[PDB]
Amino acid sequence: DYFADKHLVEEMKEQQKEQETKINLLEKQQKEQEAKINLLEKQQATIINTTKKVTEVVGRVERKQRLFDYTELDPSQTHYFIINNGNIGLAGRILSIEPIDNGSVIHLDLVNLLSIPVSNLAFNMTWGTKDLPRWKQLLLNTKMDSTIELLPGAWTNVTLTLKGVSPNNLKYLKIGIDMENVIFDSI
Amino acid sequence: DYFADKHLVEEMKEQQKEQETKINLLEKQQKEQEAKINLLEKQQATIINTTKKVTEVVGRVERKQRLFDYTELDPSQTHYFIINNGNIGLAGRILSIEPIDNGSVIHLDLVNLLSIPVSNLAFNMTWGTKKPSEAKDLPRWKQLLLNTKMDSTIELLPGAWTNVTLTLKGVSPNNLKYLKIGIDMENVIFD
Amino acid sequence: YFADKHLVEEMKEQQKEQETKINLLEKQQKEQEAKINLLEKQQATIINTTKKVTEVVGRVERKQRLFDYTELDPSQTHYFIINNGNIGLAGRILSIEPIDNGSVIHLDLVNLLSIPVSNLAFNMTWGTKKPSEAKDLPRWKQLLLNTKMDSTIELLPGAWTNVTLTLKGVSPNNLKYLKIGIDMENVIFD
Repeated sequence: DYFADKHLVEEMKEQQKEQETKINLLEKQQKEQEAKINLLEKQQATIINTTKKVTEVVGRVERKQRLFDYTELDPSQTHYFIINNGNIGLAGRILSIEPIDNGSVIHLDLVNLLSIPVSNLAFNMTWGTKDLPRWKQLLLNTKMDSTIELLPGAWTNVTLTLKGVSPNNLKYLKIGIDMENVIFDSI
Repeated sequence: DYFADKHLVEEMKEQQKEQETKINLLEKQQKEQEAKINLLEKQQATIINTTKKVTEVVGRVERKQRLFDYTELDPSQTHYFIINNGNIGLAGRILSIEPIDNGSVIHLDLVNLLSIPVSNLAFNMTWGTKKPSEAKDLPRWKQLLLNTKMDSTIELLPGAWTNVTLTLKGVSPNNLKYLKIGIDMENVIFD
Repeated sequence: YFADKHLVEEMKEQQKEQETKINLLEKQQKEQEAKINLLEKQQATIINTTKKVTEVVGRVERKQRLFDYTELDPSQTHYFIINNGNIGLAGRILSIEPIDNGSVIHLDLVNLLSIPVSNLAFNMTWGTKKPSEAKDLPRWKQLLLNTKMDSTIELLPGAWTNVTLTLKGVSPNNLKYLKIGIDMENVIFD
């Protein structure tokens, strides 16, 4: 009763053997999983980096594409400017800004850069001061339809009435072209 | 005998201690791998989101670039159109769409928007039925599209509306709702 | 001579505990295997999407490049166009001549617009041929020469006008790269 049964210990040895095999398989599978995991990590880093690069490039391109959607300027510090939507090219020269009942009035000359006339252009305009959300809420906007005839190479007089802002506060202007009713001839 | 041998039991105990070591190692490794897997899953969710956004932006930007490559229109719902590739600017006005044997003929005027004459322009043209509104219908539609290159020795003087005829076989006027037209610049001459 | 009973009892207990631990570890191994499979598949998909995206972005970049400036090999080019989205110019190279410590490009420029433009400035970079290999680029760039040509040239609409570009540091036969762009600061429209 001080000592152990031989057969019981034999069974123990067999069990220890089976455990040995199991432990082996576990170690092996563990190495496999380690490899796969490392591979996954590195691939992920690569993806994140490449994505980073792509977003930067695409941001630059978007930024440059903005130039065809509209023209932004400070009418207090600009004489000549250009409006180009990829179809119609116009040049503008600001003659003067004058106060009129509640707001400002921009007198300017517009000129059709093309070889054929363009008529009945409409202008999308937003204006204000030189911030992000309220400065955007403090911007007024409108679409000016026109019957203006722009003959090729001819500086033509145009008046932009902008209510709500005095001349000395008028330091922001975003202007774009609406081509809904455009006719490529004399009106 | 009837009892277990001492030495054999010592051997077994030693192998058991060894097994204890290996087991402890396996547990530790299992835990760290668990942690790594967690991280990988979270990071993957983020990656899926971010990639979705990126694809979204790239799509728009690339679409915007297509406006200079060629001009797309429904000739049945269009009078004026513009072709501009960054070098040559042309305007066009559709006078009429006429039926021929198994096709349509478009009579139009083209005009050079620039200040110097351009000559020997070639036109890449693709035409057919209306552009399908669903993405799954795209490949079949593309396979059904008709294409050709119109070589013209037409000289376009600055500002002068000039008569041009596009013969498009394969599609009747009432089915002709897609026209894609671009400029080939290989043999273009400025003067 | 004989093994101790107590020691053996202890050994059986510990062996049983080992058995439980091993079972748990096998279970966890299965779970981890499944999760790893998921991760691998999703990541293959992602890698594909990313590959396509980079592919597209490349062509986009190399296209906005054409609005940014005009790149050419003046030894292989007669006619060319410069267009920054506002001003359109057409150029024809008449000759390239060697001068003191460089080359001179005689060319005709013509304003593609309907109004005259004046006081154009030109940003110019020039040098030896742009190499095909992409690894050679960062070194080839270092060796490029640059300058800004300020002008009082009046470009009337549709009128081919003589312009001379003096480019020091490179002989005519070695002048195979010219990058030219428009500076718009002092542009006057008369």
